[PDB]
Amino acid sequence: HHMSYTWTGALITPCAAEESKLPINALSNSLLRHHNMVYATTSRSAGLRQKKVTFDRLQVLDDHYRDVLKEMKAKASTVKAKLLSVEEACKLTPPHSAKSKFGYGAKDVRNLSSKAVNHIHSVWKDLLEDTVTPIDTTIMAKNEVFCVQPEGRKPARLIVFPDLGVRVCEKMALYDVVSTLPQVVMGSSYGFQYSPGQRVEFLVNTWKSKKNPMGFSYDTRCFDSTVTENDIRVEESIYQCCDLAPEARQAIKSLTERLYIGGPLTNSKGQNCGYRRCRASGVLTTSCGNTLTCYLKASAACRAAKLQDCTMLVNGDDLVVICESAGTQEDAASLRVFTEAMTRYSAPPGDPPQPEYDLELITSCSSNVSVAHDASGKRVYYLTRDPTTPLARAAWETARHTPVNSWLGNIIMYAPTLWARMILMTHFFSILLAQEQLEKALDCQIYGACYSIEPLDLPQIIERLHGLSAFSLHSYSPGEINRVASCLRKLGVPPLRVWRHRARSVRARLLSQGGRAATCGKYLFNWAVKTKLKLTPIPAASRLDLSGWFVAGYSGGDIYHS
Ligand SMILES: O=C(O)CCC(=O)Nc1ccc(Br)cn1
Repeated sequence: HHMSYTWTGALITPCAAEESKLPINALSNSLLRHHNMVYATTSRSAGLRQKKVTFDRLQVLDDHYRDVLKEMKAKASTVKAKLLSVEEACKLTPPHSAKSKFGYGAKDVRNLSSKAVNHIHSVWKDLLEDTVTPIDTTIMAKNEVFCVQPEGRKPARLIVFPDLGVRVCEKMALYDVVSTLPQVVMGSSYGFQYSPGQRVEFLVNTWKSKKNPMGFSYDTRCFDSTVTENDIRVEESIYQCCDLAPEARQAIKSLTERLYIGGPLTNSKGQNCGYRRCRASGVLTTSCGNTLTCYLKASAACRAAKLQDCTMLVNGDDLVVICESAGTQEDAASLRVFTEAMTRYSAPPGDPPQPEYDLELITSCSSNVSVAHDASGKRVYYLTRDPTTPLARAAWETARHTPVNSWLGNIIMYAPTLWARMILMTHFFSILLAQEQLEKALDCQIYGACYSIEPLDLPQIIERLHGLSAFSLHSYSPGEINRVASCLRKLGVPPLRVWRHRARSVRARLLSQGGRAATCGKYLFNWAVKTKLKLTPIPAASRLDLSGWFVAGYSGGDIYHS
C-alpha cells in the first residue's frame, strides 16, 4: 500500500471560533443581497476532505518520463543558487505567520530577537546533523469563502505546515532555488514569471503560432495527494543538479527525507492525527515541487500521446496545453492517451479534459483570455475570470477584517476587467473614503506571496502591470458582459448601472481629497464620466520597486515581500 495518508482518528481541530455564515453589517446589502449563498469552510467538514484525499497511489514510469527528467536535470545543472543568511530569511517571514511552538513568534523573527535567531541556528544545525527523523507538522482546516454551487458546499482544504523555526531554515536552504530554478528548467512554460498581461500575451502568441490550434486544460484530482515519494525524491534530485553550497546540499537532502517526503500530522490540540506520504501544502517547495512534477508528467504524457508542436503553461498543479490540431477526431483520441499516460504517472483527472478550438473558452488558473477595445478602438486581449468567488470574498471582507484582503489582490490582478473596475474599485474605495483609510497599507497575496500595499498606490501599480489601457478599456465582449451580469443576479448584487451611478460619486469624493486620492479618482474612475479626462503616464509609477512581483509562485510558502 502506498496510501497518501493514514489516520489515527483524532480530529482536525480549530485554533479559534470559526464562522461559516456570511457576517452582515450595514454595508453588506449595498454589495450583495443573497447572503445564504456565501459561506466559509471550517474544520466541521475536514472529515469529508480526509476521505477525498486518502487513496492508494500507483506509478508506472516509462522511457518518456525518464527522457524528460534527464532533459530537466540538464537545464537545472546550469543554475547557481545561494544560501540566504538568517537575517535575509527572517525578513521574508510574514509579520502574522504562525508562532513557533518554541517560545517566539513571527515578530521576534522579523526583529532578529536573540531567542528566535538562536533557535533557528539550532534547527539548522539539527538539519545538517540528522537526515532521518521525521519533522513534526500541524494539520489545519483552511477557512475559505465560496459561493454555494447547486450543481452545494466544498469541504475545507487542509494545510500541513512545519514549525516557524523550520520554515526559516527552508528559506535559507531553498528560497533562491525555488525562485530561480523553475524558469531555467521550464523556460516560457513557467507560469509564475508572467504578470496577467504577460500571461495573456504568451497564450495569444502561442495560439497564433499553431496552423490549426487546439488547447486544453488538465485538471488533476487532488494533485497534492497524487504526489508520491518517488515524485518528491525526483524533485530533490533536480534541486541537487544546481551549483549549491555543500551546507545547502545537506539541508535540502535533510528537508527532503524528514519533511518533504512525509511525516506525522499533529492537530492544534497537540494530538497525533496520522501520517502523510504525499505533498505537504504548507512548505516552501509546494509551488516549485508541484510545478516541476506537473511539467515532468505532462511533458512525458505529451510524448506518449504524440501531440504535435505542444506548448505547455504550468503554474503548480494548474496545466494548460496548446498544440497543433490533428483534426477533431484525432484530437479527442490524443487527449484520452494523454490522460491515460498522466494516470499511469499517478496524476488522474478530476473532470476529463476536452479539446478547445476557441482560446477564450480555455480556463486556466481559474482565468481566461477575453477581448475589449482601447481608447483608439484597437482590439486588446486581457485576463478575466468568473467573478463569483471574488464577489463572495468581497462580501465577507465588507463585514470582517481578514489576514488577506482578496479584493485588493483581485483589483491588482484583474484591474482591466469590467467587474473589478465597476464593482470592486467602486465598493472598496467608497468604504475606505468613509473610514478615512486610503493611506493604510493592507496585506494581500499575489502568486501565494504576501504584500503590504497602500490602496492609494493602485493607479501606479496598475499602470506598471497593465499599462494605461487598463484605465481606458471599453466594448467588452457580449460573453464577458453576460457572465458578469449573470453572476450579479445569482448573488443579488446590484446591476452594473447602479455601480456606474455609485462610481461617479466615489470619483467626485476622491477628487475632493486632492493628492494621491484625486489621482485614484482621476485614473481608476475615468470610465464613470461622460467628459473623460486625458490619462497620461504617472511619474510615481516608474519609482515603484516591483521586483519580485511576478518571478515565482510561493503558495503555502510563508513568503512576505514588504
Ligand atoms: O463601448 C462603449 O464605450 C460603451 C460601453 C462600454 O464599454 N462602457 C464601459 C466601459 C468601461 C467600463 Br469599466 C464600463 N462600461
